[PDB]
Amino acid sequence: GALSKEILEELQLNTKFTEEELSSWYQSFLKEDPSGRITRQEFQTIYSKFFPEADPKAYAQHVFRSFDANSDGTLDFKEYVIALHMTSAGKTNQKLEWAFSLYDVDGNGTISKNEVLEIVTAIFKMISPEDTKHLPEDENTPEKRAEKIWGFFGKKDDDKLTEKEFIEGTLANKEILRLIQFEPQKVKEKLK
Ligand SMILES: [Ca+2]
Repeated sequence: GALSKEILEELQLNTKFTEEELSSWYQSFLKEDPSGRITRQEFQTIYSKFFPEADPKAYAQHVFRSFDANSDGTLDFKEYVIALHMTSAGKTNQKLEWAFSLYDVDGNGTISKNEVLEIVTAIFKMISPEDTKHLPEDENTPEKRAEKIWGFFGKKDDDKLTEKEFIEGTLANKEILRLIQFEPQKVKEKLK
């Protein structure tokens, strides 16, 4: 029941659901997954089903990991609902702390150049083959996009990017926001 309250607590104005609606979704969730827990592979299946034009396995794995920096174990209903909101609802700039957790692949508290490339590659694979030709030349491969992000942050190859700086840059430089953007529809849309 009151798992819905803590979901609302953590999404706040990001929510697309009332407490009653979340409880309804939860009861349906329990019919299909009675433990109230979903594994990474079950989570990946949701994205595979709903992004048929793409190759969403890596993306879904990184989103799952954003909760804990762990590929093992499960998400509960709260984390599952929050995950779907992060990928698919609301405004990117209301998600910046979560975005830091997405990009900090190993969970060590800072983002490295390789981590940016890993996440940018996973997001890139969410784009349909048809759409990637609308990409600007200097943003049309994962390497180009990740290096542009790293350059906008003023970083050398072995530098570390902190949460403070990530939040600042993603707020202030709209090119950084556009390039780190992780919601597939928003990448698609801005492209078009
Ligand atoms: Ca890291």
